[PDB]
Parts: sequence; structure tokens; C-alpha cells
Amino acid sequence: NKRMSMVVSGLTPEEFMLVYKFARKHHITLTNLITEETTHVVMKTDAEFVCERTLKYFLGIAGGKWVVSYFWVTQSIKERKMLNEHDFEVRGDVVNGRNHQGPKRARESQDRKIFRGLEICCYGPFTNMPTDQLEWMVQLCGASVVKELSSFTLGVHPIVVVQPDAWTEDNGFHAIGQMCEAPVVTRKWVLDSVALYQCQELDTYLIPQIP
Amino acid sequence: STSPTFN
Repeated sequence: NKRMSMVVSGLTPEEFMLVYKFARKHHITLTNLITEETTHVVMKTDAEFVCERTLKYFLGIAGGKWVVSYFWVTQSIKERKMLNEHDFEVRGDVVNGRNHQGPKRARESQDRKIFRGLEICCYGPFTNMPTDQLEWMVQLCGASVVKELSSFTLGVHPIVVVQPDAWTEDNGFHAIGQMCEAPVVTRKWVLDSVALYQCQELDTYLIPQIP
Repeated sequence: STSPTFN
């Protein structure tokens, strides 16, 4: 068959303790780390099921998982039965829309992933989110991962993604355009697209380039 | 939580 596997995000230790005891009572696989076997992401939300954007949130959508509210856990406890978590699926986030229903979109749109036919190179550096995690995100959304600017397949459409904050001693993010004929955009492009599960126009996110 | 947020 197939087994329920949850991870949590936005929870405090004491809250985690609740989900742990909860997962123990009901025999639900609980883990530290999101993988392909992961079925549900349990998000801390407000009473309307809006959450903060965390890596686990992005990855839970990218993978088309059930991103449900931590209110499911508390409410199931309160009624001594496990409630249907579909009734608690996360509706939105404090950034992209309080009701954009990105989780539902990705869940129903696995056949038409948002990054089909796109080659993305995550041109480092980055912070608060490891380059391989950003890379896995795009892939899960149907993107093709290019390690090097040279590795761009010529003939698909290419996109270089950077986080200009991370650039310590460089304005070098304006030089990228030189070393390859491709659009350059901030990480917020990837993120905004994944949360809404809709591929954003690049115009807003483009980084000025020097020829 | 300690997990990084993106806003």
C-alpha cells in the first residue's frame, strides 16, 4: 500500500511534543525531514489557516503534498478522534495571499507542473535555504537543473536564479548576463511562484544587467 | 520556531 508520513513547520518544541504524542497514539510516521515519502506537511497557522513561509512550506507545495494546519492536530485531540485533515488544508500565507490556495493548486496540478520546459541554474550564493533545497524545489515543480552557466542547453528556456543579498563582496549579480544569454531573476521569483503554484512573469523579478 | 521564514 502506502504510509502516512508527516513533518511539522512553525511549531514550538512544546507544540512539537503534542504532534509527537499524537503521532505515537495514532501510529503515524513522523519525521524531521521532508522526502518523497512525505505525505503531509503540518503548518502552524492562524485561525484562518494562513501560515508563514518556511522551506518546509515551499517543499510541501512543490511536491504536491497535503499541507494542512496544526489546528487539525489540536482539534483532533479535542474530539478524541482523528479528523479529516482535508478540512484543514492551508489556504494561504502572510506574503502571497491570505487565500490563494497554492496547496490545493499544486495538489491538483501535478500533470501540469509550473516549471515545465524550464532550465534553471541556482547561481549561488544563498542563505537560510541550502542551494540543493532550492534546486529540489524547482525540480519537483518540473524544472531542469543546470549547475553551470555553461551547461545551458542551446536550441527549452533558460533562467538564472540568484539572491543578491547573499553576495558579500560582489555586485557580480549584474555581470551574469554576460556569461550567458538568459534572464536573471531573484529567488523571490521561485518562491512567489511555488507558494501560489502559478508560474510568475519574470518582469517584476528581473535583475538589472551590465553589458 | 527557529525555522527561517521568507517574507
